[PDB]
Amino acid sequence: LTEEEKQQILHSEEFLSFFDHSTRIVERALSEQINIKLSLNRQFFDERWSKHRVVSCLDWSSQYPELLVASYNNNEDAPHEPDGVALVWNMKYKKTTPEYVFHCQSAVMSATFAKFHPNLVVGGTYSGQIVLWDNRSNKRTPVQRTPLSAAAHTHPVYCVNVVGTQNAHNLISISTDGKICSWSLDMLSHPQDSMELVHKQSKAVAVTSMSFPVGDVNNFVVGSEEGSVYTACRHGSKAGISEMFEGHQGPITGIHCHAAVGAVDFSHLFVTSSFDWTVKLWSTKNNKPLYSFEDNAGYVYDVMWSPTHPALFACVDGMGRLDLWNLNNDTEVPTASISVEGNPALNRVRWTHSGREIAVGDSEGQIVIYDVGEQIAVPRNDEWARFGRTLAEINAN
Amino acid sequence: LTEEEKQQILHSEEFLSFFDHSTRIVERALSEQINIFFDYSGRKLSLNRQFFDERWSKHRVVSCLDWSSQYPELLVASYNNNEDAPHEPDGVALVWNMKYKKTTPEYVFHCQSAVMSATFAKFHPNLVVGGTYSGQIVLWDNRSNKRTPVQRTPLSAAAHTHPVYCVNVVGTQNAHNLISISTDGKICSWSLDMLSHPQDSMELVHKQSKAVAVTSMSFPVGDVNNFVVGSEEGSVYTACRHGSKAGISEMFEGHQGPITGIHCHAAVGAVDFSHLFVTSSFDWTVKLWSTKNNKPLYSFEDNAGYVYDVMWSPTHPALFACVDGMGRLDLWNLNNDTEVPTASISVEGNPALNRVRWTHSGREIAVGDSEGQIVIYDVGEQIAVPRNDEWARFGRTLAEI
Amino acid sequence: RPHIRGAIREYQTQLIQRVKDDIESLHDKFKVQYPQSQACKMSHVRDLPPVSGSIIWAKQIDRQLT
Amino acid sequence: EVEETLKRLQSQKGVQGIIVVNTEGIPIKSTMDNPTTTQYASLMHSFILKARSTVRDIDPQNDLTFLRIRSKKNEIMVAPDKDYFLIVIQNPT
Amino acid sequence: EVEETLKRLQSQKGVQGIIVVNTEGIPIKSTMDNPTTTQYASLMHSFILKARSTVRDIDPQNDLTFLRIRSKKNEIMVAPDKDYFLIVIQNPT
Repeated sequence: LTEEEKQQILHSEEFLSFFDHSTRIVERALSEQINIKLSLNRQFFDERWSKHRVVSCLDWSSQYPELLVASYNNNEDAPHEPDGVALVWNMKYKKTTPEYVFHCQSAVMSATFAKFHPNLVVGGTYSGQIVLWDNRSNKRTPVQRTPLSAAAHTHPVYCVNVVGTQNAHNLISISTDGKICSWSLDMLSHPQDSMELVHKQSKAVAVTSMSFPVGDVNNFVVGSEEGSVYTACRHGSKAGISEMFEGHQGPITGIHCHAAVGAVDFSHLFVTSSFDWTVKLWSTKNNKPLYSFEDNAGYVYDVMWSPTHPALFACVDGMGRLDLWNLNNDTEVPTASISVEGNPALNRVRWTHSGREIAVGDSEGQIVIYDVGEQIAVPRNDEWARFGRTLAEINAN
Repeated sequence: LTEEEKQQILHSEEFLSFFDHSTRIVERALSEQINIFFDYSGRKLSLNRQFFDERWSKHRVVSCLDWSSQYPELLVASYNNNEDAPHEPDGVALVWNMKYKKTTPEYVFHCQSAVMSATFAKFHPNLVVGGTYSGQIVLWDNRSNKRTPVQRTPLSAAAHTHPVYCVNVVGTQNAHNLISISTDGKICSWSLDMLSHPQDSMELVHKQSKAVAVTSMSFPVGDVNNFVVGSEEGSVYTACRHGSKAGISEMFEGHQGPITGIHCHAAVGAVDFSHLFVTSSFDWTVKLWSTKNNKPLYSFEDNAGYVYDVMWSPTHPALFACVDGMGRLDLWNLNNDTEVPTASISVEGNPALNRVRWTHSGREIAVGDSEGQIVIYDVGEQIAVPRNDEWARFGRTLAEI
Repeated sequence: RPHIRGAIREYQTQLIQRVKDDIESLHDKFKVQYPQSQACKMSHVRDLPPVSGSIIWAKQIDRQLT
Repeated sequence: EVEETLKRLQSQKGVQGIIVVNTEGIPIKSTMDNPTTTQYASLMHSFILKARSTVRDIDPQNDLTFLRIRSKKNEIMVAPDKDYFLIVIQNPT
Repeated sequence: EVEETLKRLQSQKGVQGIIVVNTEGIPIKSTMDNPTTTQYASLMHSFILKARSTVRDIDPQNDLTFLRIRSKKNEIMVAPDKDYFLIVIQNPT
C-alpha cells in the first residue's frame, strides 16, 4: 500500500525469479501469430549496449544451441557504463533484444561458454582479470573473479577455453604476455597451474588466439604477435613453447584447428589469419606454411572451419565481406562471398557448433546471422584427401 | 435428459458448417508448434529418554547396558559409581522403562563393590545381577527387602581374580546360565538365582598362566553356547561354553587394541547366516570378523575418541551403531554404505559414549553417554529392508581381500 | 613421468592437502594433554589409568599419523 | 469433413484428447469418458462464462473470441463458438 | 531496472499498458488510468483465483503457468507464477 513497503518487497529476496520469469515469459510472448547462396538470416543489435562496442568474440553454445556469446569491448564514450559487455542472443526464440546482459568492469575479450556447464559463462578481460557468469545467478555481475597473482594474467586475456572431460576439465586463459593459467571450474581465486610460454629469444612470446585439435591434446596452436605460430604441449618436457611454425608476414588475428571428421580422415590441420592479408593453411607436422590463400584487399581477421564439411571454412575482412571458402572446389578464389550493409570492418567469423549455419561477428554493434544449406559432407573423403595431396605436390617447385 | 437425439444435429450439413468454422480456428491455432526454452531452469533420531536421578544417576558412569528379551523396552542402566556419590554403594544398577518414558529409577540395585556391566537376568527382571571390579559378581533383588545384593559371590579361587567386566545371561529360565566374563582369562557361567559358587567356571586363558584381560566382550544373540571373545589386546575369538574350546582354542587375530564390544549380527530380516561379529576397539575402527575370517574382514571408521561399544540393529539387519569418545554415532548398513554413516551426530556437548545398545523392541539405540544418563535414540525411518543379501555380498568381497 | 605429472597436479593438490589436513588434525589431537581428553576418563573407567592409557593414546596417534 | 481433420489430429504431436462441447456446456462428441469430457468441459464452460462476464464488464461490446491455457502437464486451447464452445486437450511436448 | 523493464516491454507495440497486479490485488505495477484499471486488476485477481482453483481442482499435480486470451478487440495474456502474478494488454499490431 505504501512506497516503503513496495520498495521493500521489490528489493526483497523474493522478486528475483519473479522478475526473471516475468521478463522471460513476456519476451516469450513476443513471437507474433497471424490469423489470415548466403542466407542473410538475421541481424542482432541493441543500442542500449552496442554502439562503438566492437565485438570481441563469439561462440555457440555446444549444449543448447541458438545461444552464442556476444562478447564485446566497451568504448569509453559512456565510461559510467560497465566496461566490457557480454551478451547472448537467440535463434529458436526470434526476438529483437538480446537474451542476456552482463555488466563487467574491463573490456571483455574472448568470452565463451563453459563445457559441461550449461549455465557458466567465463570471460577474459582487458584488465587481465577473468570473470565468470551464471544463469542460475541473478545479476549482471561476475559471479566470481580471479586475483592478480604474480603468476596470474596481469596482461589482457585473449583466448579462454575449457579443456577436458567432465571428470577432469580445466579452463585456460592466456594473457598477451605468454603465461597460461590452469583453472578450477568451481572456485576462481586460485591458479591451478600457471606456467609461462617461453622461447629462448623473447621468452614472454606475445601470444593470441588459441585453439585445440578436437581430441583434447595437451598441444594447442598459438598465434604469435608476428607470424611465428608456435604450437605447444601443455606439459611433459614441453610445458611451454614447443614447436615453431612461421613464415607469416604479420600479426596473427585468428587461428583454428581442424573440425571433426566430415568425410575424410581427421586431417590434422589448422589455419591462421593475419595482417599479412592472407590465410595460410598449415598442418601439425611440417614447419612449413603449407598453402597460402588469397590476397584479399585489407586485413583478414578471424577464420573458422565448418564442423560439418571437412574442407570448408570462412573468414572476414576490413570490408565487411564474408568470403567463405570451400576448398574441394576452389584453389585460389572464395567459393561463396557475400557482403554486409556498408563496410563494417568485421571482427569475428563463427561456424556454428551445430553445423550448417554461420554467425558473423560484426564489428560495430550488431551481430548478423548467416546460413547456408547446400554445402554438406558428400563422401568426398579421399576426394578431399586428394585435394590435400594436390596441395602437397603442387607447392613443391 | 439432455436430448432426444444427439446425432442428427451433429450429423447435419450446416451445424457442421459452424463446426467447419471451429476447425478453421483449429487449423489456425495448431500451426505454431513452438515450445518453451529452459535457460537452466533446474526443475532420524528420536531423543527417547534421559536418566537423571538425585540419588542413583547423579552424573555417574554407565558400566554397560542390556536389553531384556522378556519384558522389552527395559534396560539396566548399570551406572558405575562416579565421584559425585562416593558414600553411595558402587556400581548402581537401575532398571528402566522405555514404555513409561521416565527419568526416575524404577528400582535400585546398588552394591558394596564397583559393579561392571550389571545386565539383566532372563525370566528374572527384578532379580538383577552384576559383575564387579573386585572379581566377584553380585545379584540384587529389589523385592527381597535389600537393594544391596542378596546373592554375593565370595572372592575365593572359585570366583575370578581380576575384575569381572562382563556378566551376561545365556539361555532362558530352564538353562539360566549367567556367564560372568572377567579380566583374568577366566569366566564363570553362573545361575540367575544362586550366586555363590560358579556353575561353569571355565578359563579363557592361553596355554600359559597369562592374564587374558577382556574388555567387556559381548555375546552373540541366541545363546548357542558359542561366545565371541575380545580381550584387552585384539584377541578376537569365538570360545565355547564347554568342551576344549573353553579358552583361547580358536584364533581370529591380527587386531590391535582392546575389543570394547564384539557384537555379532542382530535379528535377521533379509540377510545371510547372521554370524558376522565386528570388533569395536581402541584402534579407531570397528573391524569385522567371522567364524571363518581369521582376518579383519572389514575395518570401520573412527578418528577421534575410542570406540567403546557396538551393537547391531534388530530391525534393519544390515545396520549397526558404533561410537567414539566424543559423541559420534556412525550408524549405517553394510549393504548400502561403505563406511559413510546413514545417520550420525555428536551427542550434546561432547560426551565420551561408552555404550550403544539397540532396544530389543526395535531399532532404538540406548546411546550411553559418559554421564550417568542413557539418552536413548530411535532411528525411525531405518526400518527392515528386504533382499538384504548385499550385506552378504559386501562381507564376502571384503572377506576375500 | 612428466606427462602424468602435468596431469597429476589435478589430484595431487587436493590429495596432498587432504592428508595435510589429516596430519593437522593429528597435531591438534596431540596438542591437548592426555588427562584433559575424555579418552583418559573412559580408559580410567576400563581400568586403564592416566599412565598406562596414555600409551594407548600416544600409539593411537602414532598409528593414524603413520 | 470434420472427421478427416479428426483423423489427422489422432497421431499429431502431443494430442492428449479430442472432444468438443456440443450443447452449451453439455458435450456429446467424446473420445473420452464422462468426467474428462463433459464435467471438465462444463467447468471450463462456466469458467469462460466468468471470463466473458469479465471482459463484458470491461466493455459490454467487448466479448471473447479465443482462449488457450498452458500448464505443466497439458496445453488446452478453447475456442468459444456461438452456442456450443470448443475444447482441445494437448501435451506441452 | 524495473522501469527499464517497463520501457523495454512497453516499446513492444500493441501494448497499451503494462499493468501488473500482485497476489494482494494491489497495483504494485500500473502505468495507465489507475481507478479504471484497478477494478480490472481486482477482476483478473478473482479470475486468476478462478484459474488456479480450476487447475488445482481438475488435477492434483498440475501447476498453472500461463494464460492466452483473444478478445474481440485486443489480445490479452495472463502470466501467473507460484507467488505473484502478471497482467498486460496488447492489440493486434
